[PDB]
This record gives sequence, structure tokens and C-alpha cells, in this order.
Amino acid sequence: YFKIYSKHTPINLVRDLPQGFSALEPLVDLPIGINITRFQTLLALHRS
Amino acid sequence: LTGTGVLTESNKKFLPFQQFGRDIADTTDAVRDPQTLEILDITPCSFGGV
Ligand SMILES: *[C@@H]1O[C@H](CO)[C@@H](O)[C@H](O)[C@H]1NC(C)=O
Repeated sequence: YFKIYSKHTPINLVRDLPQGFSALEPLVDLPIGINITRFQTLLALHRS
Repeated sequence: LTGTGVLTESNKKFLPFQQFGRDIADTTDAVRDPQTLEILDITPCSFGGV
């Protein structure tokens, strides 16, 4: 069972993580039933 | 989820994921109706010593 919990916070700090408390609401309960041992995030390029 | 209790309109503001609610003692004191999404308190039926 792949559980996605999510939270969006309006912040204004420049560099590091803000210091505070924010609980993550459950977003998606996903029925995959597969083995996961490694992950990789996806970025977006800018072309000019 | 079966039970017996007085259903009253609730002042609790359930979040969208949250379906049923637990009290101080972790008993189901509030429930969300599956047809009309409203919150109802479940006070137990009056108990007395005769
Ligand atoms: C059917 O149930 C959904 C939620 O489960 C609700 O939004 C909708 O109003 C209901 N429709 C009727 C006709 O009761």
C-alpha cells in the first residue's frame, strides 16, 4: 500500500528549511502491490 | 458500523479525509453520513440507576 501524505505551506525564508510545525494531511492511498527499494525525483529544464 | 445512539447535528469541523471521530476515551462520538456529507454527534442513549 503506497501512502502519499502532502502539505503546502506559504514560506518566505531564503535558503534553509523554516522552523515550525505543520502536519501533513493524507493525500492518496494507492494500491500498487509492488516492491520499491529506490527512487528518483524529476526536475524541469529551462531552454533558451 | 453498527450502534445505538442519539444523532445530533455537529459543530465539529471534520477535515476531508476524516470520516469518523473519536472522543476523550477513543469511542466513536461523531460520524460522517455517507450520502449527505454532514457531521453528526452520537450521544449515547440516557442511562439511569433505578
Ligand atoms: C450520493 O452520494 C454522494 C456522496 O457519496 C453525494 O455527493 C450525492 O449528493 C448523493 N446523491 C444523492 C442523490 O443522494
